[PDB]
Amino acid sequence: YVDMVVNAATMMDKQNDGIELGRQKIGVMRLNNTFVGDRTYNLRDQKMVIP
Amino acid sequence: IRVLPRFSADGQIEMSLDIEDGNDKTPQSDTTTSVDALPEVGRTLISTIAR
Repeated sequence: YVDMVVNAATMMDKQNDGIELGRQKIGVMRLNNTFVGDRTYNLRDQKMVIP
Repeated sequence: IRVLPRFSADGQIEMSLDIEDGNDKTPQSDTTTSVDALPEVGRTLISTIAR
């Protein structure tokens, strides 16, 4: 009984080891009060840009 | 006019604005007899953001 139990358990353990459980997700977020992209202003003769 | 509009959840519109206006400099209009000149406006440049 003891030997069967220990063997079966140790085989089950290495068999299930390929299961992948860590996963990535995508979150969408709208800005309400500002422009999302890097922002250009044109001065009289020149563009200048803010991150 | 050059413009870029944005909707804000408060029911407000935000615009990036470039405005240029005026009339062409004309030394050639040498005449005195036309004191009834077409009205001399200036020339003006503005760039800004407003909400």
